[PDB]
Amino acid sequence: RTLQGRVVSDKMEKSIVVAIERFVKHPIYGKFIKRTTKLHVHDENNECGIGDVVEIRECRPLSKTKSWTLVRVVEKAVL
Amino acid sequence: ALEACPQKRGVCTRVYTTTPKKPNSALRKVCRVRLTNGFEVTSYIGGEGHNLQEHSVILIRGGRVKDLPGVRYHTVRGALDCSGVKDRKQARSKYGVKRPK
Amino acid sequence: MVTIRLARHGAKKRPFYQVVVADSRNARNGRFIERVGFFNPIASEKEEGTRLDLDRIAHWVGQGATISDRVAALIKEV
Amino acid sequence: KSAKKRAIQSEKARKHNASRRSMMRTFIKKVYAAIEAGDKAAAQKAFNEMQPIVDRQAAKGLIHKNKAARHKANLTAQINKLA
RNA sequence: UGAAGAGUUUGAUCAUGGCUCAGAUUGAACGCUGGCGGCAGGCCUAACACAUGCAAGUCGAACGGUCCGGAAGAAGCUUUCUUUUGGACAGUGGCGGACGGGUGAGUAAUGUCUGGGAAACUGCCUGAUGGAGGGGGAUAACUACUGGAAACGGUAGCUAAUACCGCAUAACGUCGCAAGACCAAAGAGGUUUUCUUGCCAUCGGAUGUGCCCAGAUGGGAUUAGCUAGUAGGUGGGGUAACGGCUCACCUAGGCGACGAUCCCUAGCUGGUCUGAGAGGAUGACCAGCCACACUGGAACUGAGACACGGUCCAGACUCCUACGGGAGGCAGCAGUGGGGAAUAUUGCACAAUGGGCGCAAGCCUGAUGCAGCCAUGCCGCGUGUAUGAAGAAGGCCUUCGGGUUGUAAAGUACUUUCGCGGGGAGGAAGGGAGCGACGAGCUCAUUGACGUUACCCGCGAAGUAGCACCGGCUAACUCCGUGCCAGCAGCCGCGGUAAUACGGAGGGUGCAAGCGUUAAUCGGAAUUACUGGGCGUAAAGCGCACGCAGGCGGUUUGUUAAGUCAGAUGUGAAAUCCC
Repeated sequence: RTLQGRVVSDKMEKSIVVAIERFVKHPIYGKFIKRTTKLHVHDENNECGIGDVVEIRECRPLSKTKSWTLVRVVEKAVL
Repeated sequence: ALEACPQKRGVCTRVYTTTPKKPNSALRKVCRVRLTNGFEVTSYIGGEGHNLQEHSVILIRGGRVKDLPGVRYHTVRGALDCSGVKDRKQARSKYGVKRPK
Repeated sequence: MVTIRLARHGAKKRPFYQVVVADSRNARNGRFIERVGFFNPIASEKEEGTRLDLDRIAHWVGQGATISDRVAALIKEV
Repeated sequence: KSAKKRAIQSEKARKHNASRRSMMRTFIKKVYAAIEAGDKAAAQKAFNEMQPIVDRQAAKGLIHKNKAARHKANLTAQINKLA
């Protein structure tokens, strides 16, 4: 699965957290609601930095919290 | 009724008499009953005569007496120690009174 | 073990068995895999006593599906 | 039949596999010890007495497949190192 | 094709607002009233305590004895005794008990519901490939002796297997490097040189599962900051397998108003009922899943139970006892007692269907198939049905003229109950035997209800009946008695000499054992209103400014297109909702 998000942190090594956001309708009201999720993607080449909106795909669970890996960087920077 | 049960037993504490409200005047027979529910409420005693003592132990139905403010329950005559009315020619379905031969 | 037996729709004055291929574990009248035909002991409802549909069962037969003793008789009758 | 027969065998059964793994961790350590010391000959020779025994335990319900192959890989991985 | 509420706050009116009434359902009942027949259904209260019986065995084509039965011998007869053989009990050996059946306490959690993913497994069964050479060892039964009241136990001696172990062949498989070395396996039975049953190793199929993930899953913040393995990394340990799951070291984070944590409640779901729909409530019968069997905890053996008739430890109870020491626990079936308003035969039986084991024969199976008790409910008949005199009696009502009940209120016949006699169903045929290789197939026979109900045919007597209510809502009237007197009442009220609401009587309505009554669930309420609403005076705008997050936001172009929309496909748990 390909997910789009932002790099809200690049503190850890080879591990970058991507804040993916989506828009879904309320099961009752129906009005759109904003919901995000943090995913620890792998980045061995430490290429992606904070503010980078990259793509995320499902890969072999590098760890318990990391089951995704960096694919391609959409833009350059948007802190 | 607490458990929302149709009927509830209880041991009488005292079989005294009470007087109606402003629009009426009489000696209505009542009795404080300690239902197994854990509550001590007062119930009215239908009929022209009963045989309830201190250790009566009678099943409660549930009915408010417009005359006696508080008596929100009625006694079910014909069950337990509560002997049904005697010579009851009419209301036998109530008060519990077997049809004479 | 996938077996091919009869599914009794059995009702007060209404005996009808459904030769179906289902797992041996499942109940006699439980969820079946696929029906291959039917059986009417009295054959009163319809003139067509049974409809084995050979080609159908011919597939399960060899796939690992075993037929009971009773059903085998009806099946053999084709 | 005798529900006790299956009880005594199970107990004595564990008593067997218990001794088998003993020889395992006993010689496996011997090989590692030899390798650590540097003795090549005595080591490998002691390694050829741990490989079979662990494989034989796999023949029965002693060590089984997986866990058996594991020990073989680890042992041979600890001998080619310190050596 | 889908939507009509009413009563009660005023002296009167409108508005607001709460309560209340008839509806459907519930593994019930009490009060008084009983005939029958089909179908269906039964402790919803103490997981309270339990007498008694039952709830898993089956194999001699595994092996020695005992019990039961048959046949043939040594004998003139008897005693005694020998051989062969059938079944099975005791023992030894194999398989099964984690399937089925019961209950719902506990449980908010991927436990469940819905769709996916993979770091997996799967006895028996099915398809395909290959193989089964030689050898060694052990413990019972049995025999002898001893201890104990018993349970039961100690010692000595003999002995076999598809019981255990060592070596080869390698179809293969495993491991390092990279593109090398190592490791398997028990027969038996016969229509015995031909098959049958079974085994060893590998791949696949079938089926059943372990684990992970997105979304969804009640009430309260008068429950808010919480957390130390607690969050992440490396290595190791551990498991069938991922994972701090566990350990060492390092880093120091992780989570929270999209409300964690804590507390309360409840098996969940599919569904059930209700409603125009939405939605609400519920989830009892049946089906799936989960959890639990004296209370609590834990582990082993195994494909699978952490396992009711398996085991270990702690605690309480009951029973047995020469008190030394043992035997159990029906929230399994029936049943007992207690409790309660209250819910049943400690009945009959296996042929059918289905299930376990066996090649088969056959055995086991209160799973189940039926009967009994109780109108608890529903369907064709509670107090009657049909017939019947311009109607002389009795009960009922009455303006006292009359009218009504009109088998007569008598009888008679009945739908035709009940009861008796006969036949006797499956809405299912085999087991066995004959033909065929006791295989397929074909043929035939026995056995009927469940160790006799239903239904059919015949005979045949009319063969009970009561309660509630009659002011209004509630359909159904006056006289008499009493007299704010006694009493009635869900609400509005009624009764002080004409009271249809008091007690009685005549009459009438309802029920046609139901109807009333009591209790419980849903909507009407557009009274939280998303569809359906309001805030000057009726309940209701923050005192103001400003400002964070958030919501909303002018115009033009391009890329992406995540949301959104469309086609196809997979799943759409099953069941149901809807038709």
